[PDB]
Amino acid sequence: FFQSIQALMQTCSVLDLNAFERQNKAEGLGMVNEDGTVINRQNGEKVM
Amino acid sequence: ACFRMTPLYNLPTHRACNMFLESYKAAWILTEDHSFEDRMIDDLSKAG
Amino acid sequence: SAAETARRTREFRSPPQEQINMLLHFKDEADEEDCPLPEDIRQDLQDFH
Amino acid sequence: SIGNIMNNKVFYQHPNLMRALGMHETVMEVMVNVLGGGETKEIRFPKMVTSCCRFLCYFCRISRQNQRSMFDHLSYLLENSGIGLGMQGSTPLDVAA
Amino acid sequence: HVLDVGFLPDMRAAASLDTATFSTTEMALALNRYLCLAVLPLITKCAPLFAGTEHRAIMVDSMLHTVYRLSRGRSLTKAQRDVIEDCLMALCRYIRPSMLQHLLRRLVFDVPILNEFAKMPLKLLTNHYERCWKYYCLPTGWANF
Amino acid sequence: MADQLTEEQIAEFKEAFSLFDKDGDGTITTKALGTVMRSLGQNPTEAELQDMINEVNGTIDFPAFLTMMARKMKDTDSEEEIREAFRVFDKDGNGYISAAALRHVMTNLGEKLTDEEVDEMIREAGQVNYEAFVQMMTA
Amino acid sequence: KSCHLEEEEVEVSFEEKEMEKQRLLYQQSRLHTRGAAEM
Repeated sequence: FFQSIQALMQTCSVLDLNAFERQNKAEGLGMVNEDGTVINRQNGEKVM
Repeated sequence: ACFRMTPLYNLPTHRACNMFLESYKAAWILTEDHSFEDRMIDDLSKAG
Repeated sequence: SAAETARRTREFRSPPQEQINMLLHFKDEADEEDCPLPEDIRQDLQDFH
Repeated sequence: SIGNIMNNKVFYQHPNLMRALGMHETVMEVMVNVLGGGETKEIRFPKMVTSCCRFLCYFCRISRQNQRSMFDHLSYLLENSGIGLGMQGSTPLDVAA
Repeated sequence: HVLDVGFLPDMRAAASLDTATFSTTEMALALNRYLCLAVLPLITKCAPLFAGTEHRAIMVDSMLHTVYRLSRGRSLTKAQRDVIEDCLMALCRYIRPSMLQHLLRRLVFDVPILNEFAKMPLKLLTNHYERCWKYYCLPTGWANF
Repeated sequence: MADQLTEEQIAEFKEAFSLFDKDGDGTITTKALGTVMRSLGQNPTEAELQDMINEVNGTIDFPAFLTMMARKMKDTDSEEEIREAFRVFDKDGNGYISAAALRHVMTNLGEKLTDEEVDEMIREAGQVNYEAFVQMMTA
Repeated sequence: KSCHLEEEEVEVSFEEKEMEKQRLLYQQSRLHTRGAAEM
């Protein structure tokens, strides 16, 4: 059990900065040519 | 592109239905049934 | 009234899926209603739902 | 079977069906079973990876959402792609690109 | 750089006549002539451009002989903008056209140099009259026009 | 992509291709594709059909035909969509548009574009026709 | 959710606040005696 807790928390993420830039230009676009706009909208899965 | 998007009244009937169902995920996802939560552990488990 | 043209924007702009969201939001919503429909087709949902 | 799939006039008009039936999911395991082997000597049953990988590429060039749905398996695809090299027509690396 | 790139361009219409099997040379005219048609930097003290000027015209000789309606525009726009950079000394290039440009005045190859000729007169309506045979060639073309 | 074509013209192309199917397998040669392609109205020269086999052996199938037809219609569709989409922007449709009118109508196209972006967009340029807008946005 | 249901406002009196921490203590009391917790 303590193997799991020790290993698991080492895979936790931190505030990365490179991934932030990938949002900062991806958010520049507002809608696809014609497909329901950006379906993911927030798409928060990146920084944390 | 956004300036050339099509009006709603020219869509085929079959296609104009699939968009309704997918978009009408705005009456289940927000409504709450509650119900099975407190009546569950009451009739089940206890008084079993 | 000029500005009425600004109000009527979903009707020619936005993709078709966006129009459905605006016209369907108030139907099965509660209390507040924006850009509503005639109060004749908004009764079967409150019966069907 | 796959050759008759790409002529039915319906796998061009309603892509939303084919992600709901998800045949791209099922056909994917077909490739992994035949290619599963210790080394390059396990290239049993060739001429079918090429005959099927061609179908995947055209699926990826029908809609943007079709591109996303299969993109998520990129890490899975490259894991078993850079081993069986030497044939023509297609290879899993091509559909990865 | 033109003393090495034009060496390959020297074999322009060296096969554009009989049959020309491997037309991969036309594929090299999609990343070379396009690069040359992006530099208005031109001076003097040389006449090697004259050999290159006709070479582009020699490549545009084929009105349909392996050109592609889309790939032909690259070579057409390669010279149409190459005129507004020369030192107004385009000598033999005018004589290359002369009346041959006036000839076939009912073909699709007419608009190849028709609009190009108008660009010369619309940039010399107060000069470029310091010649002799060319001045005679202008009237020779004007009367035959 | 192959998503710029509606279903009815895809059906028409499928019918045209199937009407002259070789043996039901959809394998046709170079001479006959020109005939089938000139059968339904479009009659271009021989250069484009020379380059079509170059992009993709004597073995032509329906998917390749559909892709090449799709991307030879899509360029025309894209080149033409820049003129019809502007029709709503001007009342008469000719091209003349007052600069004051766009201050309250050009902020509500559904792109969630507020006043600042259109400030910078129109400031970087009376009545302006459609071609100046083409140069303005296409860049 | 069967436990934490009870888990700009007047001050809470002494007598009432034990009811919440007793109800919470009982709501999960049935859920640790009955095996559970050691899973």
